[PDB]
Amino acid sequence: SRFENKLKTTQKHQIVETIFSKVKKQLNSSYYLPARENEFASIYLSAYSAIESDSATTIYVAGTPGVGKTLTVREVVKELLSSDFLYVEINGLKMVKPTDCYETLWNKVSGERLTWAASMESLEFYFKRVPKTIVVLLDELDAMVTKSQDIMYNFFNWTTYENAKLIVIAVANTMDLPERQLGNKITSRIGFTRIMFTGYTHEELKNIIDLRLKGLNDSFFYVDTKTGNAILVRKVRLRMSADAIEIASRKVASVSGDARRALKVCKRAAEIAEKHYMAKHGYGYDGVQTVHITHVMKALNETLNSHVITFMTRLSFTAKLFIYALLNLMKKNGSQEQELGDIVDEIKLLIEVFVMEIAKTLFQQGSDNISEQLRIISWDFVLNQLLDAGILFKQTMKNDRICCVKLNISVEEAKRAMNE
Amino acid sequence: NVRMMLRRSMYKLYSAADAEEHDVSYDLSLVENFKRLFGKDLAMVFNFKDVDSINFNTLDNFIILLKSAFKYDHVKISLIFNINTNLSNIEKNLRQSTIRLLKRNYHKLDVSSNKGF
Amino acid sequence: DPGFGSLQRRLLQQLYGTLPTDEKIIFTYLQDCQQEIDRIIKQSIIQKESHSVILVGPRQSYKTYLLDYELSLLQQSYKEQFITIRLNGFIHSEQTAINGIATQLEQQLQKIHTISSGSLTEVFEKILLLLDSITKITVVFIFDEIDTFAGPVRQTLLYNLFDMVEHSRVPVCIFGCTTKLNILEYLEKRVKSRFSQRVIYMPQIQNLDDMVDAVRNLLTVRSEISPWVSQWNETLEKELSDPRSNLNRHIRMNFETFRSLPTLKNSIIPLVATSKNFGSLCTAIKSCSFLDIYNKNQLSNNLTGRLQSLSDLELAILISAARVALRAKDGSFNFNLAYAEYEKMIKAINSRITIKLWLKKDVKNVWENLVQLDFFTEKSAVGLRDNATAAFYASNYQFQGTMIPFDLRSYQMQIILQELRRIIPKSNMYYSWTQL
Amino acid sequence: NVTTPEVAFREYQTNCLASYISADPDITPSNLILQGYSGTGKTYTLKKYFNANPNLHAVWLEPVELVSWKPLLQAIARTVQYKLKTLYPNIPTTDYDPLQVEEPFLLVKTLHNIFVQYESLQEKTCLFLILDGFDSLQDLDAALFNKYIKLNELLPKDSKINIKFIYTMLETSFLQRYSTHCIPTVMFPRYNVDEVSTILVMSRCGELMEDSCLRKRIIEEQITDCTDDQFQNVAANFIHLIVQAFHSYTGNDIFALNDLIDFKWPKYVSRITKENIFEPLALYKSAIKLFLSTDDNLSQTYDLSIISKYLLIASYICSYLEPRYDASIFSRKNPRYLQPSLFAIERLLAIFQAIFPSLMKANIEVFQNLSELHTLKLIATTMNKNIDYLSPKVRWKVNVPWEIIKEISESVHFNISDYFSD
Amino acid sequence: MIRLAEAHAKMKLKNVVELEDVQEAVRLIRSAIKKSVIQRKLQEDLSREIMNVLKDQASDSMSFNELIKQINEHSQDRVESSDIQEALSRLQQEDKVIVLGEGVRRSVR
Ligand SMILES: Nc1ncnc2c1ncn2[C@@H]1O[C@H](COP(=O)(O)OP(=O)(O)OP(O)(O)=S)[C@@H](O)[C@H]1O
Ligand SMILES: Nc1ncnc2c1ncn2[C@@H]1O[C@H](COP(=O)(O)OP(=O)(O)OP(O)(O)=S)[C@@H](O)[C@H]1O
Ligand SMILES: Nc1ncnc2c1ncn2[C@@H]1O[C@H](COP(=O)(O)OP(=O)(O)OP(O)(O)=S)[C@@H](O)[C@H]1O
Ligand SMILES: [Mg+2]
Ligand SMILES: [Mg+2]
Repeated sequence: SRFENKLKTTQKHQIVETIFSKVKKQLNSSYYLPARENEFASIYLSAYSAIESDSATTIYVAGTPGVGKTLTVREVVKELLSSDFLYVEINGLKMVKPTDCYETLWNKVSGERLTWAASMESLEFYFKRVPKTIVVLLDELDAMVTKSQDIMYNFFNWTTYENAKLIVIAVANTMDLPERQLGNKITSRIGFTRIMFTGYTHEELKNIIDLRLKGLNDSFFYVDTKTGNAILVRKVRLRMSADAIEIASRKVASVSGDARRALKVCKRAAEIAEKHYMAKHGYGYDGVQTVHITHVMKALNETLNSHVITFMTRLSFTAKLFIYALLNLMKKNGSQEQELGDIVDEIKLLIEVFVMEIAKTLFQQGSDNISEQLRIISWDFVLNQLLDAGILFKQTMKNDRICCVKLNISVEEAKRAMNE
Repeated sequence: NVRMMLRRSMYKLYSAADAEEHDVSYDLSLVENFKRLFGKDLAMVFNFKDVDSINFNTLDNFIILLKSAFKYDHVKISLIFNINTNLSNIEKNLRQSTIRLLKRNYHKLDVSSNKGF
Repeated sequence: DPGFGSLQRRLLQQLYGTLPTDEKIIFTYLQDCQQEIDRIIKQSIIQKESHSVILVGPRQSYKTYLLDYELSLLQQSYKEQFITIRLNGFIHSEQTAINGIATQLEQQLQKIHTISSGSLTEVFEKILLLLDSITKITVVFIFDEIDTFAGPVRQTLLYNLFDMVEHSRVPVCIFGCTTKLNILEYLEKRVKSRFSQRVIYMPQIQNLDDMVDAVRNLLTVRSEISPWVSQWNETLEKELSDPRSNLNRHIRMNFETFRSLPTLKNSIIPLVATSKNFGSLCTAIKSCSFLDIYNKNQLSNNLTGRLQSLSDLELAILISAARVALRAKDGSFNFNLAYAEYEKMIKAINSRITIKLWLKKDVKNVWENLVQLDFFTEKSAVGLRDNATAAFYASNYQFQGTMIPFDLRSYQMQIILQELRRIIPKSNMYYSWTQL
Repeated sequence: NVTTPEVAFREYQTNCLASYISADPDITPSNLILQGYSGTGKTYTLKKYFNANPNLHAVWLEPVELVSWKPLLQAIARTVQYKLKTLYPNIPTTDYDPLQVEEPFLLVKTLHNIFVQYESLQEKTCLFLILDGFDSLQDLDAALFNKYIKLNELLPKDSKINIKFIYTMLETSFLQRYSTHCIPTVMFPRYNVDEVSTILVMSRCGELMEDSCLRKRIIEEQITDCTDDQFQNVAANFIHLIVQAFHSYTGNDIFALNDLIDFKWPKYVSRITKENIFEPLALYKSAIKLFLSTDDNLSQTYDLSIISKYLLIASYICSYLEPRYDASIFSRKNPRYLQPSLFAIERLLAIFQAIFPSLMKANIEVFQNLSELHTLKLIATTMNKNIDYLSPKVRWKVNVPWEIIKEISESVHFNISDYFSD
Repeated sequence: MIRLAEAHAKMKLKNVVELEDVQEAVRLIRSAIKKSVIQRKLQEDLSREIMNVLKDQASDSMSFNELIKQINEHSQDRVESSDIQEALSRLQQEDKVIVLGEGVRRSVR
């Protein structure tokens, strides 16, 4: 509003719009929908009736994140501006305290700042007195349910008044939410509409990608060979191999069916070809191009593959000495949780069961003057280093002997990474 | 605790300080600036009413906090230990490093309603 | 000469990295990792990218050193082009960090050329509307310990900045730095779907040769300042090229236990400031005997020098204290069981031969230091709470162990009996009592 | 380059603190750990550096005279603007409220407000903050010490004045929680038996030759014109013997030696002669009585009445006794060391009616002395001290050791050692 | 064990007991009642130490028995020779040393 005038600055020194820059502009998650096409009507025809008849209803939609329920209901109200209402995005997680949404509503009727207490008095005074038109989105309803359900009873008791000019639209995480957190007295007020949103399917996941790739798929750029700048000296083209786009779809629809996850794995795979193109020619920052299948093979795996195995073999010696002692106790006792003094008891014993040049160094950094150490060198350090790494876990006790230690990653992969 | 034993006690003298004086923080900050906050110097006295019911490590940690006030030279401290009985019990409970702090100028005055009838 | 002292001026600030940003030296075993960071960060400002990342690696791993190095590398040429907002998860809670952002915003505006005023959620929707919305100012976020924001209960602040990736016309970039490795499972579902999933692991010194190559680039001065420099540079590598040299020998120890450069980097700072002439310094890195004294002092009072620095009685109490501790199943022991044991032990030295057996009323004064030398612990005593409100819940709780007297607080053991035999020399008379 | 001082036994440690501290901020490391137990003179050897270095500027804070972190932030912000007033008095200032801060954001919010008006200075000056006693803060936890480490980096790094820290703490188990931050540490060792005596003689000659208790005893006895060196010898003969007859009792302390001297000194003064000033060995043989006793304890026959005395003697019976055995062995038809068991009500009067000399039936005064004994904290509740009256589940227990029971048994002629049988 | 050592001396037609004969005897009583990371570290420091003592002198032409009597006599008792054989085979695979027969052990050029 105000400060966007101050967020603008002047000197913009000719940023290089490369080949893959114009992809990521439309591969931004912003800018009719193919997948939830008919269900857009099922909201809207449920909404169009109450709007043009001055009533008060409730609409309940659920689903996993990434399915458009943040998006679709925005497309409902957007066309409605063409044809009497006040649009508010009452987000649950964007409220600091749960009562703070009450302040917004009384702010968004006349423009007054009153307390959560004093708002809902005048809100209740609004909802049963006004002679005769308010659209409210109650997003992410896991946030506003937590304390004692006294907030959630209000947001549906206002719907019961026949003289209440309000239209509520609830969007939750799960359909189960008025059956495993709320009471039945709320569950009578929630209704039984319950519009379910499933995942996306992999065919439609192809049909959502090309909507971003509408005017740019297999099109042509105008490029100078000196700076790598592309314009919608050569006239090059860039093509997208649709089969790699398909194998992006057949995984994301399989695991999650998430519309952000499908776009972003294409977005991550796009910039892999960006740096390899910049590696071969070096246009910096101041015949026919493509994106291979081998890009989305890596980037999809790049969502999966770890490093704690590679972290463990790149740790210190006494780190790998520590874990090898720790699995030795877990196969000695079979109790998966060993006392800390017994580990210090073991690393002593695992010496005497090159080793002497180790055992000299393992308890003192040379130095005859200051040798004879009980516990090993930097034993507090590696145990602190294994703690904040998340591999280990150690309960809090002022005794430094009988404080228990519990593993936090799978002990077999600890056994397996130890073998290297 | 150590905390509210300090905080209520600084509050209790502070209103007693303004009433004779004719915003601030309730801790030892007032103790050094009492020469500047109220003009004349300070000699406080501590009527510990029922001393054997208190967890003594709180009392032992309390008196070390009062030991830090000994470097300002415009304040004088005096402690009154109203025990019920059993002085030998009291030298058992405290830390021995603080008994040597206590044993500088002690006075074992007896106050009993029944003293030789 | 001051030219030797001028070399001390150069070498010290090289060991701290406080040079001007043109000559800050990155070690070779991570040059790839800064460039992919650079490819992230410089196309976020210049090419107006809006993508996030999480830095992950252990402590003291140049992570905060890498990021402001990029900023200083971009502060020289892209001055007004961006502003930075830096948040620590340590210094900021969940709710004051909103006031942390808004107050750090407005002070940039006077540097680039009504926001913090209001309630905490009043200013919250303000920075929502100021961010979601010639060229546009880009904003770089610097987050230290982002894992503590990733708690179980609310996770609000993560959810807003990650949605600012999706919708805002203002180009942003988020930089999470942490050390909890599996950071991605710590997030819930609805926040991770906002996340662009790209994390980058920080490298470690994977070969012995790597940090040897690092310390060479660390200590060598390349710019001409002192007459001593050309002499000083060849003395460094001659110690480093020889695998039998002591500096090369002691670096191998640092590769073994720590395998972390700023630990070794710490050791050199007194070693190069303790010299007063040029020739003494060259002998110091030739001898490296100061590193022995240094590792002596770092070791001198953790547990062993605690034990060596006690008198005859303090040993004799503790030696008895473990011989009681071996008998019970949990190992706990009272003060009366110690004293009784102590007396019995005493009743053996005179009969086998003149040693002042002390009273009851005095051992308490010795017993006081032994518990605050941490050679004993209380039986069920959680020592340090993790955060503030868990410690405040332990302060109001009146305790029962003080309500039993001093001589019956069931003290347990920190240093076990069998380990005492290895440290106590046989010349001491109580050596027959270490073993049972 | 710096002007180092010189002290008695910190010859290595003076070098490192001269190493890790310079007036230049770039050479100065950010955070620092001075570690050692109480009894090493770290507050001594730190200030002893600072008096020899008037070029730098030190702001001295004291956590032990505070109680919490919320005033500790108020302690910092009040003092730097207090100090910078007394360092650059020409610089104008919008003085802020140090009472206003209570949260760790607000410090770096206010230090962003403080340092910006001081930007016009001529060179990068450092400013050393000193915290003394960080472990004995009485509301400490895990996530406070790291909270003060990163305070430097939240500051703007390009300001003309740079704030850096030095932390004084003890209890080296605490430092082992934070070794992974790898901040530079200078450990301070404990002492040995000679250097305790060597420190103590050069620190206590300035009072024990100038005390009036000597100066009275000078003119009271026939004063031979003994030298100050002759006063120095008897002082040195005192110190070299008092550490010899007490070192096993005190350990390697300095504070616990600094007061035991000031208890046994005038009692030593009275037992000197005119002649034993030249005769030190026989002087110890005449003043022997104090050198084998502690004299730190400033055994009561207890005040309580007769029926309350038998009320105590029945309460000690359930120390090692249990309800499975007591009703058999006390019919009308060893845990001397161990911690006491738990009572209930009316088991007292079960044993009290038995062991009293039908001769008694009225129990009003017997109920009187119970809560009399509760105020004496000799028998206390297991639970909180509130609802113990109405018989809910409340368990009771003694808190008196065996010897005071043993004297009070014979004080009422009652025999107790028969009924304790291992 | 002295009766065990004299029975070791009873076999193989010996009238005087020998120093090697008790070694096996003890192995006996230690076995009658009964690739690690520390073994990898042992092989690593043994490879580092053998590279330093094989490259410090000028005359690289030196066999295995002279190597055994020159690196184990300045310290205490015998380390496992099969681990030294495995370390030299590891260096054979990494082309650090060349075997070239049982009479001379030389490094790479
Ligand atoms: N059918 C679609 N057509 C075009 N763009 C889409 C479609 N579905 C999702 N998107 C895009 O992907 C983003 C995903 O956000 P949404 O799925 O609307 O949020 P969501 O499903 O509610 O997940 P939340 O908000 O965390 S519960 C949208 O903001 C759009 O930018
Ligand atoms: N102002 C600074 N200039 C240059 N180097 C610095 C500065 N502050 C810290 N360092 C270096 O930072 C390194 C420590 O790594 P850091 O990234 O700062 O800490 P980290 O553990 O890696 O991440 P943090 O700080 O714990 S969130 C050391 O090598 C320091 O020399
Ligand atoms: N080298 C020395 N020369 C002279 N006096 C010394 C020396 N070292 C220590 N002292 C004395 O030792 C005393 C101990 O002072 P402190 O600094 O309080 O001891 P401490 O170990 O710091 O315990 P604290 O106060 O709890 S940190 C000082 O007051 C000095 O008088
Ligand atoms: Mg909604
Ligand atoms: Mg001190």
